[PDB]
Amino acid sequence: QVQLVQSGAEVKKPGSSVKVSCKASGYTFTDAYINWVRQAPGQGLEWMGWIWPGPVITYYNPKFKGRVTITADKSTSTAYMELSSLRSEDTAVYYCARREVLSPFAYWGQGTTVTVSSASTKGPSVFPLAPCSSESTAALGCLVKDYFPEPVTVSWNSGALTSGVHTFPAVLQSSGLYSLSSVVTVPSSSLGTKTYTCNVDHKPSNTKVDKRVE
Amino acid sequence: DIVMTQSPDSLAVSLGERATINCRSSQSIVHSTGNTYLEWYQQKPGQPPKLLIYKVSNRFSGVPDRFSGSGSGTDFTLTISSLQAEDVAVYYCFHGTHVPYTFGGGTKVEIKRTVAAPSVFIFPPSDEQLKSGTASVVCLLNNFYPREAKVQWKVDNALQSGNSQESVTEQDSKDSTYSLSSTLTLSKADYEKHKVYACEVTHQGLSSPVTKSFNR
Amino acid sequence: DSHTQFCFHGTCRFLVQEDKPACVCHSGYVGARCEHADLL
Ligand SMILES: [Zn+2]
Repeated sequence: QVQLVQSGAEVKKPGSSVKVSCKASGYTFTDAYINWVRQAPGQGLEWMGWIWPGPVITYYNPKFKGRVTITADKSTSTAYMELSSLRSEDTAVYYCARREVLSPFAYWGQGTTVTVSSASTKGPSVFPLAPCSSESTAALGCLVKDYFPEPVTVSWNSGALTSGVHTFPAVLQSSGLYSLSSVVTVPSSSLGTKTYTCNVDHKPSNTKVDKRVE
Repeated sequence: DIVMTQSPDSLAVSLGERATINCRSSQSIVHSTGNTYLEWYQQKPGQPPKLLIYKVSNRFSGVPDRFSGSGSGTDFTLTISSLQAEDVAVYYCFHGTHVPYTFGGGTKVEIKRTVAAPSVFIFPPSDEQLKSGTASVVCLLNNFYPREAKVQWKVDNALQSGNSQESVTEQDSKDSTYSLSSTLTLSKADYEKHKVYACEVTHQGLSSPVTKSFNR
Repeated sequence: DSHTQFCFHGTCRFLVQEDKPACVCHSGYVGARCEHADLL
């Protein structure tokens, strides 16, 4: 019954502002605080502020220098979080959490991914990772190079191969485009007989790709 | 303003073994009622945090009894009696006594295992890539333990720097190891101006640093 | 509102506005029930 439902993902150009929503259900809305936490990649958790929607009251983390604004819609049981003058550093998963007076963050929203970039939607360029010819094992892979935004999925032989598959987290390059490498350890013998084909999907640009590695 | 400081940072504990995470407030965090609104959270990747402990020592409904918190005004600890596969996550202490609210840095708990040396693999840039005007040389560090590994790229004995990015898989679900991918990135020109591309791996598991090279 | 405690660091007052009793925080305290010390 207690649910905190956040709005979907955002891509915002540097300098702009982002409003993240949070629909709260299963309790009286004017009887709890709606807090905001953020988490940049590889980074820990950062409390942003809170809102008491009843007789409306806020308190924000000073480290934000009044860029964050927390509003509440009594009519629609939603609390909004507005963050102005967006920097690359503001790229994070924004969370909202419920807090009763002097009580803990028992309830959480699923999170909202806000990516701060000047980059534009570009599907990836898939490249093969094969050696130029041991313990009877060999490795091969797929370089999923230059893409934006971040969600790209990789399977091998259309989900058939899971064993020995290692799909590395993405890296944001100097270009502001992502790069991911997908590999698979395989026995040396099987090579010329069995086939290994990597399946790449970048839903944000409807780029579906299959590359057979040799 | 309060500064919550987690002492362990990274903790490697074997299965069933005891895990202790320490946290410290810069200023007293005892509320006017005499309660201390210090709480512990567990966070798993691509997931919002989960409440573990609240009011220093109170176990939240549904949390296994292996989890228990304890403390003293400024010093606080989260304890796991017997570590379970499920307990591998990042743990955060939180101060909600005074405003502004404060989170700790976090402590990663991983499964401590036997040292496993990596299996090293170098991959040349594809001819399909070369065509575009850029080179991506990749080095794979396969199923190793601990996570601390050194990767130095050598272009004809010229130690590289500033031109490579690294990535690490989360601890393995079946062998409790890690895996690392490094990408040396150069243009068509600078790549087609050298012969020997080498990848040197330094790791606890190896007696001497293992090199994996290829010639353009 | 009786001998059952509501406001922490303040005086209770009726907000005819939201039709629920509110808390009047004293200097250095914030919150719906004036429960927090504002370290700033
Ligand atoms: Zn007082």
